[PDB]
Amino acid sequence: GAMNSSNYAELFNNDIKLFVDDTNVYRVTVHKTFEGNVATKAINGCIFTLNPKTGHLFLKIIHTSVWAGQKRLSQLAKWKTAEEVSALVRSLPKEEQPKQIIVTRKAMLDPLEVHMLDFPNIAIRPTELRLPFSAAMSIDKLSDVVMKATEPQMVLFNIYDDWLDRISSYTAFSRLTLLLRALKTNEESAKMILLSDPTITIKSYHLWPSFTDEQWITIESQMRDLILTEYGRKYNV
Amino acid sequence: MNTVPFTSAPIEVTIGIDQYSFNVKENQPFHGIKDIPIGHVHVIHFQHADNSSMRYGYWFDCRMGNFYIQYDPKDGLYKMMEERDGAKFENIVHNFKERQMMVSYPKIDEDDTWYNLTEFVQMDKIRKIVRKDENQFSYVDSSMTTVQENELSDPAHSLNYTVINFKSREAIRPGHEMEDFLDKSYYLNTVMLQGIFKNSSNYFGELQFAFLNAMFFGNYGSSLQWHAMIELICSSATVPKHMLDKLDEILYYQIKTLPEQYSDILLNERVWNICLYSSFQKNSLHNTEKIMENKYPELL
Repeated sequence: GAMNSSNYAELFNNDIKLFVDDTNVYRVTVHKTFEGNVATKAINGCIFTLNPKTGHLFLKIIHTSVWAGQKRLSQLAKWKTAEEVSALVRSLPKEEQPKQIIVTRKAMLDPLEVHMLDFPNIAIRPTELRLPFSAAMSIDKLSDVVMKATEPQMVLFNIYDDWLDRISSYTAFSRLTLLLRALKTNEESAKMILLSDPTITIKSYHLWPSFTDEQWITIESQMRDLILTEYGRKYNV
Repeated sequence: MNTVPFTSAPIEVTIGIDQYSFNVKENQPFHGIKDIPIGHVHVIHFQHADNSSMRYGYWFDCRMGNFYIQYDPKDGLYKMMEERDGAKFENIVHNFKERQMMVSYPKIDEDDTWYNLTEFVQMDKIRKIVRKDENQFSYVDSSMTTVQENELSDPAHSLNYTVINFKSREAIRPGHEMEDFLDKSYYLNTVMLQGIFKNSSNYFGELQFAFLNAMFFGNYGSSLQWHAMIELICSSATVPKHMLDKLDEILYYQIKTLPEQYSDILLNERVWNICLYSSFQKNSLHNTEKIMENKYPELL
């Protein structure tokens, strides 16, 4: 059924599964018109399809052109996600298609489910986790390719860089989500922490600095400290 | 006017005929129901005084033969049977009338209620949903499950209602995924009406029969079937105006007839708020809407 802290370590077993985060598919700015009415201007967006076990991310860039002359665009965004997720599965060889797709937002259940009718043995599941995938556009290199695109485009990444060479998927996925949680709650500080030291660099084929084991620990502790500070500020605790 | 005689009444039982019902005491001299209007389907049904569980009953139409009821002590229930000997039947019916042991189908003459609840219900269709073709009449009870309910065990005893499922291949044309799922007109009009039912009267007949089985036997899957057939229409942007008008009459008399105390299990909160207030057809059910608001405002 739904995914919560009870059945958490399932993410890392050997059943292929994908997460689908749709929060950044439809992205607008809100501005005032000459007549003083409000209007929206859409910018390029993306679907955040992620295999928590391997790091493989299927960044499906959504070009503003797809909204042209359409109504109820937020409702449509959900169906475009499910249409793109479905064509991604179909594009993959059978032994690579996922056995479960977990949507980060229950509103995706019905559009995915309908688009996956060709795949009755693929379980579409909601989650009760509060995952921070929306902060994915705080990753400079993912925001950069989204914003530069001039057409629909799929860009493949490993979101764990080379971490798995030294840590488990479990640990990778917790480092990922700590980082993204920190990027969500206070982007400016989070990014300060990651980059202060100019002597720790991002390999051209990587998303995050090439921290050593010892440096990741210091980073992880700073990120934790950031997130606990921001909570106290939010709630006056 | 037709007659359904009873051989005896060995056990205390509440007897229903259509929307009317009578208490009958153990081995009270009761020998049947007279003056039943020819021209419509009818359902005679039963609830034993000892076992308020399992309401059961038989759909029938008098034009199709001479039917009577006989208690069966091995099986413990009132069984409908057919007398093929015409003379021997009129002989029994005449003598019980002379002895006046039969209640009279108590129809007020202003009342179209039973006509309106059964307008499109035809016995030939009833016998395809309840397949048991050695009998002209059709047995249903509380616990019978439907074909859809069996998919998600004994098919001899199944209610073979038409399977409706909004998230199926049937209902969703490839490439119109979003369109067909927010606007079911395709499913309703081409797949179901033109495809399977052939015409709206057969659709409405199934819907009405599902409703009566829910109401007279609290058959849970029949209740699910009615709601499904209502939902499909209310969720279709494009419906023949004559269907919308007849539906509005149909539901009105169903809402009207329903026991006030059962509105908690027989009426699905979500389907009805969607039909009356969210769907394409929100503004098309003026009689149903008005009657639902004044009688069951709480459900809404």
